[PDB]
Amino acid sequence: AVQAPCIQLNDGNTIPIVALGTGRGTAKESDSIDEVRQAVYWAIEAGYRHIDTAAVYQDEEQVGQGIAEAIANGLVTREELFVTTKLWNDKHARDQVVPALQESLKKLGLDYIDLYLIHFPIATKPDDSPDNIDYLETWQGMQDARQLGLARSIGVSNFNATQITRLVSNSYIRPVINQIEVNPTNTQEPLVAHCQSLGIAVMAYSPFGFVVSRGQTGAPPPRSDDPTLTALANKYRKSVGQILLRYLIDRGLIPIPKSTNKQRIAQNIDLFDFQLTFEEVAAINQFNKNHRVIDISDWKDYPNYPN
Ligand SMILES: NC(=O)c1ccc[n+]([C@@H]2O[C@H](COP(=O)([O-])OP(=O)(O)OC[C@H]3O[C@@H](n4cnc5c(N)ncnc54)[C@H](OP(=O)(O)O)[C@@H]3O)[C@@H](O)[C@H]2O)c1
Repeated sequence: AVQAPCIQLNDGNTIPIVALGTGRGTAKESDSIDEVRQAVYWAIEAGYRHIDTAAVYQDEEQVGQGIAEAIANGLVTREELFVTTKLWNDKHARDQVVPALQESLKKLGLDYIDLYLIHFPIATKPDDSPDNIDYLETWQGMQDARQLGLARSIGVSNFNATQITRLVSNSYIRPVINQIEVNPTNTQEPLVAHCQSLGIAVMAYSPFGFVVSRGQTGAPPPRSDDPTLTALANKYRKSVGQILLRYLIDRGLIPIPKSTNKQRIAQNIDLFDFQLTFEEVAAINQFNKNHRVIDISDWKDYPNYPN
């Protein structure tokens, strides 16, 4: 239906600039994990060519099922898809990185991943107890996975500006991407600017912020009926969700909208027949509260906590 354009990464690889999210943080009680397989299929059918997943989501198998069905039914070939997955926090020793990737690949039914990310800069033991492995060591394992051909590109997630600078100064290849939370109430303007200045593209997770339900009360504005958002939706004949995603696109970001609904999946990639003005982007930036949807504060005292 709609194929998203690409950003060309610092290693030459091209990445589609909308990714389907497959994290399960928003999944309701009535939502079984097979809906991820169906969502992946529907997304590809609707023109998506980029899927974001992670070992820790425990749904790589479903993602792989959806990919396999899309390929078998002739929607796409493997080389037309861009699959992103992530190394979990208990696999940070250098020698664990390649085997962890091979495990992800087996679950996904793939021979290579397009993008492998360090999920967080924190290292833990398998029981979530803190460890102190330097993410520079983990990055050497990432460099190895790339040299072996198992990952076409390598990047990071949840790295702050100091960590990005240290990683860049102390490695031979810098990340292609930093995947971080970006939405109207957590706009991360300085970190985005820092990454972009270094040629590191940004993937924006939890792109809908608190405009969608997070199973909490006391969420910060804007609501879905916020007058600024609904005026924008009306102006461009788009939904509020599309406005929120286009905002991220106009900041040069790769949003990762999660949906398991056929219609919303299709809406969430239909972002390329309009654009926001600089004043509109500035207005949305004014909602910033540095209030994260993804709260990892139980890890605040861990080595390399990024927030
Ligand atoms: N540490 C990390 O690197 C990290 C952290 C968080 C997330 N992520 C990634 O980023 C993805 C997105 O973040 P997220 O899972 O927090 O969710 P999100 O994409 O911010 O929000 C998803 C929610 O919005 C709803 N929705 C989707 N499209 C909509 C639309 N057009 N209009 C109204 N509602 C809409 C969804 O419902 P329906 O499903 O019913 O449509 C769901 O409840 C994750 O799935 C994951 O891939 C990565």
